[PDB]
Amino acid sequence: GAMNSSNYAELFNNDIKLFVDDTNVYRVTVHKTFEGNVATKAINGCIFTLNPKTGHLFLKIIHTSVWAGQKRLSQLAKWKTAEEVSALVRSLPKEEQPKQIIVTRKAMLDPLEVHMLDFPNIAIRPTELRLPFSAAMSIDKLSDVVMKATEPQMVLFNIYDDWLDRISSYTAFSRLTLLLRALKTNEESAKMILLSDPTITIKSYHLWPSFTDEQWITIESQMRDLILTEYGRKYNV
Amino acid sequence: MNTVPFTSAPIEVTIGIDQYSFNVKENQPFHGIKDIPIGHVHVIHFQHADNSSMRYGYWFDCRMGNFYIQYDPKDGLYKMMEERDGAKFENIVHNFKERQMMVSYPKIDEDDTWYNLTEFVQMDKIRKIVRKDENQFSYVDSSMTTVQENELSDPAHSLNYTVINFKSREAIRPGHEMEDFLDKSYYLNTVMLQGIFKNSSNYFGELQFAFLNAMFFGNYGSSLQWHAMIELICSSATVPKHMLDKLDEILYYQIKTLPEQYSDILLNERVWNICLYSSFQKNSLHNTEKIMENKYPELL
Ligand SMILES: CCNC(=O)CN[C@@H](C)c1ccc(F)cc1F
Ligand SMILES: CCNC(=O)CN[C@H](C)c1ccc(F)cc1F
Repeated sequence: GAMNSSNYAELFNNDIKLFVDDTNVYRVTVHKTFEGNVATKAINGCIFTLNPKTGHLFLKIIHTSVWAGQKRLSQLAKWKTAEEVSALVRSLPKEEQPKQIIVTRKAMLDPLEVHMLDFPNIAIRPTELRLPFSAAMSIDKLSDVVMKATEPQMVLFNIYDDWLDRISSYTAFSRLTLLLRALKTNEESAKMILLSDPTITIKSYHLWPSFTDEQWITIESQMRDLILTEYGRKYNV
Repeated sequence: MNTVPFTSAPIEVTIGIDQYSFNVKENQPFHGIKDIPIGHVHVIHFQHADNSSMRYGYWFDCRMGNFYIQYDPKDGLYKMMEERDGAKFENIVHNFKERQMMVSYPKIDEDDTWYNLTEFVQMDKIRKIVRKDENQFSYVDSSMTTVQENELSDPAHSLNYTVINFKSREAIRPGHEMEDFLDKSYYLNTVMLQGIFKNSSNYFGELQFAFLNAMFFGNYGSSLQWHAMIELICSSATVPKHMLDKLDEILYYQIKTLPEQYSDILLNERVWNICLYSSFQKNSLHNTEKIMENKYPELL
């Protein structure tokens, strides 16, 4: 059934699993028309499909042309997500296919189940965790590849950079979730924290800066402070 | 007008015959039901006074044989049997009519309720859902499970309703996942009607039989089947207009006959609200929506 705080270490066992987040698939700006009505204009989106044990991120870029002439786009976006996830699974060798797919939003359950009927042995699960994967478009390199895309495209990343050389996947996922939660609560402050010191760089093949172990402890502490603050600033506490 | 003779009534029992029921006391001089209308299937059903657990009964059509009931003290139930000696049977029914030991099927002349509940129900289709080929009548009880319930444990005692599953390869054409899931017309019209049932009359017959088993025996898998067959039609954007008009009549009479005190367990809130207010057919079931809103506004 659902994945929650009780069964959290399951994410880091040796059964292949993927999280799927659809929150950035259908993205729009809302604007006024010459007549004073309101309209939307789509911008490119992405499906965020992540193996939490290895850090592998299958980032399927959703180009605005897929919405041309279609109705009920928010509903279609869920089915398009499920179609692309199913296509990804079918493209992987059998030994690389997931045994579980965890959707971050429960409205993805029926679309993914129907698209995966050919895979009765892959479990489709919801979660009770409020995971911050919507903030993936606050990662500069990810936002850049999405906004520049001129056609549908899949781009593969490791969202943990090289962290798994020095830390476990539990610790790496916890660091990722902290970073993304911070970027979601106050993107400007979060990004200042990450890029304040100019002597720490992001390698060309990485997404995050090359912090030493000690600097990561300091960074992580700064991000917790932010989340607690903003939580004060918000509820006035 | 046909007759079902009872050898005797050795245990106190409530006997129902279609929508009617009468109370028989232990060893009361009870010898059957006469004046049963010809042309319809019928059900004769039983609830013992001492153990209201297990309602059970028999679907039959008196055109197919001469049937009687006799109490078996070993298996502890009233059993339907066929009498092959027409001479003996006609003689027995006569002697019993003379002594006024049989109750008369109490139908009001104006009343079309039983016809309206069984319009499409045929004994031959009942006998394919309830498989016991050596008898011309069919036993059903409260506890019998359906084939679909058994997939999720005695096959001989199962209700072989047609399996309906909205998240199945049968229901979903490869490449039409969203389309077929959100509009079930291909599963209704091509898979079920053209492929399995052959026509809408057979579909409606099974739907009507499922409802009646739910209502008379509290058979849970039959209630599930009834609602699934309703939901399949309501969730189809494309349904022949004659089928929608007939469904409205069918459901109207089912809702009219449903005991008020059983509506809480026999009606699924989700299905009815979806069907009457959200589905493609939300504006096609006028009679059913009107009786539901006036009789069971709470559920909605
Ligand atoms: C061989 C023993 N079996 C029978 O006599 C079964 N015959 C039925 C028609 C019957 C018999 C006696 C009754 F009082 C009432 C009946 F309905
Ligand atoms: C209008 C009456 N309706 C009923 O259910 C109750 N009428 C009595 C009890 C009755 C029922 C069935 C029967 F075959 C013979 C009967 F006298």
